Amino acid sequence: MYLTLQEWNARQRRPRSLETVRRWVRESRIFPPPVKDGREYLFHESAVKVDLNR
Amino acid sequence: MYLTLQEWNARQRRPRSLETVRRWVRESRIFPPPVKDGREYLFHESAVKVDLN
Amino acid sequence: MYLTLQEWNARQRRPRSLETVRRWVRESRIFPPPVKDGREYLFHESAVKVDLNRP
DNA sequence: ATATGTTGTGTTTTA
DNA sequence: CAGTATTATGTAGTCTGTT
DNA sequence: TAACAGACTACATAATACTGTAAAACACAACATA
Repeated sequence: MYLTLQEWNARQRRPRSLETVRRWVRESRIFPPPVKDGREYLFHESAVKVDLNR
Repeated sequence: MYLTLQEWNARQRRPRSLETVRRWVRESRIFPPPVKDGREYLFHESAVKVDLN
Repeated sequence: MYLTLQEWNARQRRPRSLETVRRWVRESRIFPPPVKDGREYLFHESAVKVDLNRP
C-alpha cells in the first residue's frame, strides 16, 4: 500500500517538517523514490531514508 | 519508539551535560547503541550506560 | 465487468474528483481508454492512469 | 588521576 | 523557519448531447 | 421530457519547487577541577 508524504512522515522514527521530507525526495534520499501522483507524492509503505552509523 | 538524547538523559538517575552523553555515544558506552537520525541521536528507552574493559 | 468512471476512480490509490478523471480521459491519460456507452464512459478493470511524456 | 563540565570553533541537518 | 513561484487538482457555472 | 454524464471555461486551492536565513545537534579540542 502507498502513503502520502504526511502519512509516511508520521510513521518514521521521528517525524520532521513536511518541507524537510520534500527536500529529501528532491535530493533522492528516499528508496524507492516516490512518485508525484498529480500534485502529491506517493510513498510505498516500505520506503526509507538511507543513512550510516553503528 | 525512541527517545532523543535529551529525553533519554532526563530519565537517568543522574542527568549529565549534553557533551558528556555525546562522549558516551562516541566511546560506545551506551548499549544498545543509539542510531543517528538526521542531526540527532535516538536512544532506545531502556538503553543503559555501560563501561567495558 | 467494465467499470463506470466513478467505480474506476474509486479503486485507484488516490481517488479524485470526477471532473479531474474526465480531464484525464480527454487527455488520453487512461490506458486502455474508456469506451462510450450511451451517456457514460466505461473502463477496463485493469485500466490505469499513465503518463505519456518522457522527461 | 580521571571523569566531568565549561568554553569555543566548525560541519551538517533541520526549521 | 519565511517568502515567492509553479502546476495539478478542486470547484462552480453554463452548455451539449443522450435516454 | 427530466435526469444525466460529460465538454468547456474561469477561477481558487493545495502540494510542491525553489531560495534564503537562523539555529539545533553534534564532533572536536583545550582547559579547569572536584
